[PDB]
Amino acid sequence: MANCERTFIAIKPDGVQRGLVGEIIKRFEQKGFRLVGLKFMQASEDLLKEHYVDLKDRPFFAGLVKYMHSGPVVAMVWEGLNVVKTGRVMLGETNPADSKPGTIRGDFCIQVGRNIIHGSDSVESAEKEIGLWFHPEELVDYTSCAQNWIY
Amino acid sequence: MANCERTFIAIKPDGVQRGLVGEIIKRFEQKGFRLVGLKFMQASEDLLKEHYVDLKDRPFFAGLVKYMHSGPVVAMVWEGLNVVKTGRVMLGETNPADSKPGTIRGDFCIQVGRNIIHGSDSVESAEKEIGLWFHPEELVDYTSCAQNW
Amino acid sequence: MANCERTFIAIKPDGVQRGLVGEIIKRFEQKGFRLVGLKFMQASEDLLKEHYVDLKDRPFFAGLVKYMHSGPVVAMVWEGLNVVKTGRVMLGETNPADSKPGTIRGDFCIQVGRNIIHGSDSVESAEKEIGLWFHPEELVDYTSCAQNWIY
Amino acid sequence: MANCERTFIAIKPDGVQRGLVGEIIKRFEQKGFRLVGLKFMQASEDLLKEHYVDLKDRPFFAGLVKYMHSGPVVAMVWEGLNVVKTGRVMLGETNPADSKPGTIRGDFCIQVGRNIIHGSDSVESAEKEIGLWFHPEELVDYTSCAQNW
Amino acid sequence: MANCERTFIAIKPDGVQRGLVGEIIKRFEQKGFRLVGLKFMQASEDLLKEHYVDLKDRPFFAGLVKYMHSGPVVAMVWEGLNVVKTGRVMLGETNPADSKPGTIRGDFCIQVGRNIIHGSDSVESAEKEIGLWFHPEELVDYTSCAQNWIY
Amino acid sequence: MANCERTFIAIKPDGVQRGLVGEIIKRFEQKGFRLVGLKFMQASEDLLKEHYVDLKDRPFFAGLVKYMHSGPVVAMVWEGLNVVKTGRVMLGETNPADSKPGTIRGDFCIQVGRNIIHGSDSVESAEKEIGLWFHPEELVDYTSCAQNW
Repeated sequence: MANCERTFIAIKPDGVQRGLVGEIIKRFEQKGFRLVGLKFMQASEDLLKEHYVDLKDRPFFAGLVKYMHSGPVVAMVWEGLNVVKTGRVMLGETNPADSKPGTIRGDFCIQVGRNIIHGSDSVESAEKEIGLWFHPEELVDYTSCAQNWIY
Repeated sequence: MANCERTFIAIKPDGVQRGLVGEIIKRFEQKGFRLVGLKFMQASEDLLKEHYVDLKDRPFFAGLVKYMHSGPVVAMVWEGLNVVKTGRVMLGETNPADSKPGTIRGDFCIQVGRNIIHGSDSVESAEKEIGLWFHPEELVDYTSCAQNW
Repeated sequence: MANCERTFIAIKPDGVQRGLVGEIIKRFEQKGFRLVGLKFMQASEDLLKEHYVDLKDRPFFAGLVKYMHSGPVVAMVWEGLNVVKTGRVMLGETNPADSKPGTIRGDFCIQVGRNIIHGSDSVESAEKEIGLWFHPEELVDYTSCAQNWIY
Repeated sequence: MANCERTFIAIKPDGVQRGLVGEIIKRFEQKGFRLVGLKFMQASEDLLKEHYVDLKDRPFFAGLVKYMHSGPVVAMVWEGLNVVKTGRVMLGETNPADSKPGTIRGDFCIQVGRNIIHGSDSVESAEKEIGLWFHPEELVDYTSCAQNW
Repeated sequence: MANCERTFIAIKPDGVQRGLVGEIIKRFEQKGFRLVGLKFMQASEDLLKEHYVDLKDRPFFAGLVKYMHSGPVVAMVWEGLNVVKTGRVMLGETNPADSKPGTIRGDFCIQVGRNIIHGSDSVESAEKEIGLWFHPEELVDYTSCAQNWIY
Repeated sequence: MANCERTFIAIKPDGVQRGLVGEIIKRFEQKGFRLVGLKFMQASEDLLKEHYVDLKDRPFFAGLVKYMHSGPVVAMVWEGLNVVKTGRVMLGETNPADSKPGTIRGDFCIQVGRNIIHGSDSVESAEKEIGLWFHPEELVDYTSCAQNW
């Protein structure tokens, strides 16, 4: 079903450092989304280079990979109706001056470069990102959506 | 240092089910403890059996394994000074009738059998539980404590 | 006065089931609105049929009445300046994909059909709905607005 | 079953006045207890008198009725296992100087006389209070406990 | 730096009376702004007259000064990137019917005249207002921004 | 009246640092206590020395002054009935291992030395601390208690 849609959400090293892991997870929880993947990791540069490949050229890339490599990240896969579209809305617009109070970036980050959180911008982008961060065994299902989430 | 003590907290299937994961995590972060391991898994019978092996002959064993296997759980290693003893106080005492408001069990569970959460009861149980539930490459430490451990 | 305006808010069976009654009431409370009616009820089909009469024809009607009949609802009357207009804003837009973080539907529901909450869309609609759900004795006043709330 | 025990909680006029209704409700929901009765009323003298009838000869009787009548209150029946005993712990002990942070009185009231909230002290007081404050058609049960009661 | 920008925020007597001081401060805190001034005061009429000088003529002025004089105010100076622009956003639009859920006025005030909170609308206006409410000694710095905040 | 008792709470540099000021304030407001003094300052050595003068010969004196001076703190006078005794309960006992979840230390500090917060331990310490940290024109009272004090 469409209610088997999945999105990738990462909490970057400053989100963790500022003790926001509980608060962020809790927001998805009370929305009514289902957790299907959760993992705490030190991301390899390889992974980060691949993740940020579309920007492998721009000047900021090096320091950006460095930031993400610099601390633990929380990797998450959340499941539910329009979870990609709604998920971006819950995060707020990427720019931390356009982010409205009540969204995550809205209530919580100021710095545009070294922010708190990432979200998939499309269903395609999510599948790509879930592939990259998660092995298929680390995705637990029990929502009988696993048999529908094929592409 | 003594500030490198680690303890293991599990959120049992009901806790995940009831949507209490973030809340539970929030309490530990805001107390000041360091997250050094966090995963979402379906516990295997082989793991659950090894984990509860001191109870393997009690009559409720099979059903307790069946409970813990029945849904995904969240496993966690937290770090800090007296994090084991302190973590036991934050959950509240094992029996959710003796549990006090302000603790996790106090605020959140009613049933004694299927309850919300588990925490290590000793540094030794912690070492054992931790190694049982996490491969050592799964741990993430940056706190310059990893060496001490 | 205009500050004797009243609106009807219902928490539907899933709002109750998901343990959101405290959180929803508390939002009106801290806004500075006054509670003048609160009641926990199993709605009769008659009541629900009358409530949803404008849609007594559309296909979804039957299952919609069924949902509302299927569990306890919390009925509320809140009082205060522009409480109808502001009340809809606090709920968010009815569609759970347009609902912004920080509103009730925003933070809390995903499913468009079986949602969490209802609010009056007009002062007329409120009077109609308050009539329907509440007996005049179940409206407690102590805000000296009872003598002004005549239409 | 024992999981069909009901208890009565009232939020006295100050509690409503101070905007604490939702918060108070939130604590019971999140503990896991079932709401099976909830109304907003002006308590009558005739009801308040019958309710506090064990105190009808103490010197403060009249004024205590006058307090409870002076503003609308929120009445509630909650359901669950040990909900009476457990509900007493969540409010904190009757005297708001012995009350502990994390309990409702602890977090919210200062004055001993006019305080925030009332809870039943026994299954018997609960049955009595409940029937006194609610007609039985006012209760809403779906939890397949209604029969047990 | 631009990250030494400062804004003035006042909590008016009703914000205090309604016990909202913790909640308001906490919102700036979790945003990631730095407190550089905080003071609890009974404002002189002189101060208030000067503050509200641009409206020293309009009819509402007298009662408006009276309100602000009528109770304790909390005066605050917060520091950080775009703290003036972001600060207004965190407050919500000044009119309490346009204020969106999730902002401070949004979640918390209804009355347009006697509201909860004030925020600077510009960097100029902030400097003016900080001058007026704060002596330079009451501004504590420890963010090494004091040496940059010159105009 | 007895409802005019004042007590002094300081938030030490770590508390401000960790972003806990609002939260801490929220607890006192929501309990019902009146804010009658609130400032954000760098404490001087001369003040900190006078404040901790009963400890001036212990070996940790110098370093404790250095801690309290190392960053800005938030000073507060709160008003109400038993606000000193009650305020001590809300913080939790001085040693953050005996502290209970639901109290401020319980929920928020781990380290015993550098901790989050201070509260007066007696009406007399309160009077002394208050006058030490606040000039009397800095206090704001409207509660018709100012006279009583």
